Amino acid sequence: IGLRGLGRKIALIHKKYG
Repeated sequence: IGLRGLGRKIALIHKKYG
């Protein structure tokens, strides 16, 4: 529906802010 918010599946980018 949009973004994973915390970078869930996007966990490689997750470390940017989460």
